[PDB]
Amino acid sequence: MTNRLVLSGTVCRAPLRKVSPSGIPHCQFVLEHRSVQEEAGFHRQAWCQMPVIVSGHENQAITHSITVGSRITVQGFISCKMVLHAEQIELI
Amino acid sequence: MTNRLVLSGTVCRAPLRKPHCQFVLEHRSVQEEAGFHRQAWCQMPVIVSGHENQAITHSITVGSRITVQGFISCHMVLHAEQIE
Repeated sequence: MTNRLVLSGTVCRAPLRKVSPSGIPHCQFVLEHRSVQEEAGFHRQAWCQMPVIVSGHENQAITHSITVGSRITVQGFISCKMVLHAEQIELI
Repeated sequence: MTNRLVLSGTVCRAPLRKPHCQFVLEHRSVQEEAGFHRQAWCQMPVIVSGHENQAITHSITVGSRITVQGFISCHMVLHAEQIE
């Protein structure tokens, strides 16, 4: 059932944008995550460069406010090379 | 900042107790996207460290259906905090 990733980070690659023949807009960028996480009582650095895709009309708008350096939080499902398919985007 | 993955799947690689247990989780689901249903698939390496989750771990065998929660890190692996 469950497949949900919430990941904050800094955009390290600006949105590449395109539209399919059928008229579906797609936007792809990369989210660089860095943080300290707790695991079994010890602090450890977590790092990931996560490709993000925003598909469909409904979330394209906010995307135009995202550039390299933008701090955001993306919520969505992962699909595998791994990509995070954005369902929600929060501008930090 | 936020780093939280909740993933359900089937164990495709039997847990090897290395102090941490490591295995691979195969996920397959149908997800909704841009008006359409799109299948999603991943084979996620999972690491469970913490004696709290070591009883459940050693029951798990390939084919077991579990739900895991934790943070992701790229060496990509899921460092599991909880596992049902």
